[PDB]
Order: sequence, then C-alpha cells, then structure tokens
Amino acid sequence: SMSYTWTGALITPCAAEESKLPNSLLRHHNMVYATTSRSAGLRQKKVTFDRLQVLDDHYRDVLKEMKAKASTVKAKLLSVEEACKLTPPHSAKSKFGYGAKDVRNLSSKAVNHIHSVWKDLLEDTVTPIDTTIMAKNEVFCVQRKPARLIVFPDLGVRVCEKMALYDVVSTLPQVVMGSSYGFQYSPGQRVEFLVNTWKSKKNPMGFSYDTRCFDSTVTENDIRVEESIYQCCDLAPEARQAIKSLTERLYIGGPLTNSKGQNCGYRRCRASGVLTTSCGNTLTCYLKASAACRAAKLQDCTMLVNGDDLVVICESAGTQEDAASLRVFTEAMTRYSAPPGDPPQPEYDLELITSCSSNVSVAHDASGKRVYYLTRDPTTPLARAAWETARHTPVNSWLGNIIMYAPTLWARMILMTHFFSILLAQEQLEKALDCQIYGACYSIEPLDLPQIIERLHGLSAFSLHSYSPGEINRVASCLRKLGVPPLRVWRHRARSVRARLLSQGGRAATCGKYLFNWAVKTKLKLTPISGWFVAGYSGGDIYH
Ligand SMILES: O=C(O)c1ccc(C(F)(F)F)cc1
Repeated sequence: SMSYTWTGALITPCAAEESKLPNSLLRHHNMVYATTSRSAGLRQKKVTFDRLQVLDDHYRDVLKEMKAKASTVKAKLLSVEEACKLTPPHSAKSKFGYGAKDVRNLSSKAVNHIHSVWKDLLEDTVTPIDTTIMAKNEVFCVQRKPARLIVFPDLGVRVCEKMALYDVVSTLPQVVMGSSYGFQYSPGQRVEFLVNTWKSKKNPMGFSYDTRCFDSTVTENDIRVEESIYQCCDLAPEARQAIKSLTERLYIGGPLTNSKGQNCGYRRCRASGVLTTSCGNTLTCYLKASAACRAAKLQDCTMLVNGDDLVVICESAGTQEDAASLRVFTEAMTRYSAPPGDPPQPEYDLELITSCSSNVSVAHDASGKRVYYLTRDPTTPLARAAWETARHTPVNSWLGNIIMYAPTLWARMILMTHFFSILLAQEQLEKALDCQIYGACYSIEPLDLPQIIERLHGLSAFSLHSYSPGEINRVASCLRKLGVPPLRVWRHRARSVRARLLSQGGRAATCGKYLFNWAVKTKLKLTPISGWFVAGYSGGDIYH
C-alpha cells in the first residue's frame, strides 16, 4: 500500500515558528536554522511511496526465534493512577476538556474519560482512531533538512496506551534481543559492548546501515508481526483485547488531521508519536537485519539496535568478499522494505563506525592508562546550545548532552563552561531543568552533575587528557566552521567559572572542583563521593 495518502490540507503550525536564531558561544548565526511546517511538503514527498515486501525462510526463522523468547515474558496491566503519573506535565492536552495537569492530579473528569476510552477500545477493534499531524521544530547547522513529521493521538488514548503496553515495551525487547538491544546500555556500557565485541573477532569488520525514512518502510504487516510478538507474552485477557484494538485502530494506520482539524489524509505506516514506536522500530529493525545477515552469509554477527539505527560487527571474509556480501545484505533489507539511505560500507576501525550519531574514541586518564569513551560530531549540540541560550525553551539538549557525552573534549570545555557561566550569572544553579534521555523526560538538578557523571563514567571522566588527533580535528574545525571561540579561550573562561563556583561551597564548589579540574594546571586529587538507561521511549510521551 501507499505509506501515506494526502488530501491537500496543509500540515499546519500551532503558533509562530522561528526559523532563525536571534553570541559569545557562536558568531555565524546564519548557519543555525530551525525546521518549520514550511518544509512540510518536501518531507511529504520524501516519505510517501508504495511498499513491496517479499519475505523468506530467514525472516520466518528469526521471527520464530523471536516469538520463543517473547513467550518467557509476563507483563502486567498498569493502573490509571500509574499511567497518569507517567504523563509529562506539558503533554499536549485533550480535545475532550482536560490537560496533562488534570491527568497527573487524578481529576475525576480526565480519569472518567480515560475509562470511557478504554471501554471503547475493548468493545470496538475496528474504527480507526484520530491522530494529529505536525511538523517538528528541530535545530540544525547548515549544510538543508525538511521538518520531520510527528504523528500522535489524543491524550486520553495515550494514557490507555500506557496502561496496556508500558510494561511490555519496558521489558520485552531486552528479552527478545538480548545484548543487541541498544537502550539497555548507558554510553559507557555501550562503548564496553562495542569495544569488547570488536576485540572478540579474529578479523573484525563493521558497518552501520542507515535505512531510508524508516517510519515509512514499516508495513501494516510489520505492525501486526509486532503485535503477534507482544501477544506471545503472558497477559491479562483485557490487555490482549486492548493491544489488539490499539494496533488495528492506531498502530497500523488511520486519519491525519492538522492543527485546524482539517483532514490531511491517511497513514499506513509507523506513527512517530505513539508508545510502541521505539520498541516497534527496534523489534522490526532487528528482525529484518538479522535475516539480511543470514541471507548475505555474514559470519558470526553481533548487532546493536536502537530503533531504526543499526550497527553490525562481524568476522571479515576479505575486503572484496566483504564489500560484496554487504550488497547482498542491502538487497535483502530492500526486499524486506528497509531500503538504504547512503549505501552501507565496510569499516575496519571501530573509531570510524558511526551508530546512534556517535562513535568510540580513546583518551588517557590521570595515571596515563588508555580509556575508551563515546563521542560525536559536536555541531548539532553546539547549534542547539546556541539556539537554547538565545530563545528560552523548556527543553535542554545541552544538559542531556553534558550527561551523555561528559567525557568528551567539547562537552567539558564548551558546554560545561558555558551554561555554568550562565547559571552562576543568573543565580539559577539550584533550579531543576528538564532533559531528554532515550526519549524519556527526567528533571535533573545541574548541581548533581558531578555524582551523575561519576556513576555513569567513573572518575576518569574528570581527568581525561590526551584525546586522539582525529577527534581534536573534528572539534577545532567544528569551531572554526561555526565561529565559536577556540579551545584556549574556553580554558580561560573555565578558570573564571571554576573559581566563582569554588567560593560558594557545597555542591557548587564540587561542580567547580570536578567539572573544571582539566583547566587549572596544578590538579587537585579527585576522590569519590537509576532506571535511566533501560529502554527507549522516544515518541511515547513518558516522564519519570
Ligand atoms: O536514542 C537516542 O536519542 C540516543 C541513542 C544513543 C545514544 C548514545 F550515543 F549514547 F549511544 C544517545 C542518544
């Protein structure tokens, strides 16, 4: 079928959509842009085509292996009270006369409605359910992306999603997929897995496979296979009924309706703004790739999967032979409706492989021992930091990034230094800030950062010193390209920040002592002092 059919109704905005950036961080402001519904049609073209699927015994075997592990899972129904408490405080309100604030408080109005929606789910398993469609505002650096299309149902339905399925998507994918399940590893844990599975091959080869508009390539068949998997779990008969109804009424497809309530069309592939999306894309990406591997006779594969992001490390057969089997792999994925973006390519250096927009690099700790940490090209982080210091937003990529990439040269000298400069300058150190980790929203106290970092990265994250040339180039170029003060200017800024912090005692002096010990010259002796990196929730409207 066609992934999407369109009525002609525009995909419409909610309020003003700033495309441009209104400075000590970055000079070239005309390189930072934000996507708008103005880019919607261009995206619409990219994301709509017919889908021709052809399976094979490799698909059917993997799926059978998958359903057998899924059968050892037992999942429970979530109470209204529990489902409500998971909803973010600024989650889009209901078109039925209540908001997320009402939900969280267990207002009897929201809750009675949620009940009514669950009752309807149990009685009617056919009638398509209504979704809103929207162009996302995401910031990028120039060199030019169309807005991505977020699709999601009403708040009432979402609390029901949570009820029927939150426990299943928190638990199942780990069991089905074991060590390939990306979202069980914190970044340190993900480096360890990548580094160890690389060391464990005689003669290693690795490729990342970027799939062309994944959400579009997910067929209605795919989303039913996905249900059949969820159903293998041991379940309440009421949860099974709800799960059947939600996939048939919502996950498979339904009507698109814009901000002004006009009919925009109809969708027959993955919706980005539902609870099953991460789990679904992960199970569906793991199934197809695992099969493509077998088709292409790849030797002794370990895979890592986070939604639609794929990395395979395997045993090389030779540079010719590798290049070749990769083309078979690609043909296999295409048959499975998971065609390629940039075509994939063998690497023989872990450092050059990029997965989850990120890669492994090494540097050295206090005593001189070699140490592997996760990193990434810092362009989107700086961009968004630039953006986020300019216009106020209640999202803070900067803080999530400081957490994910704490050991990195850039997060320490640029992000840490900058925002701590602002937090001190505005006396806003004690304030909780909300940030995204694997699509879930956590409320974090910036002053806690030292412990947080100690527990996810160890003390060496406060003392890492000889970063690799290739990484130092990436960073310094990124800074020239974006017009950001070179690294020597931050060292001097960071000495100021560190000192002001040190004077305030308590957790503020501990931030200063630990976060900025890289910047002193004579270093202090740095001694010691979560359900976070468990599962992927992007799109699923989750708050802990
Ligand atoms: O899903 C994500 O947004 C995400 C995935 C992976 C990573 C990391 F690089 F640490 F592996 C970070 C964020």
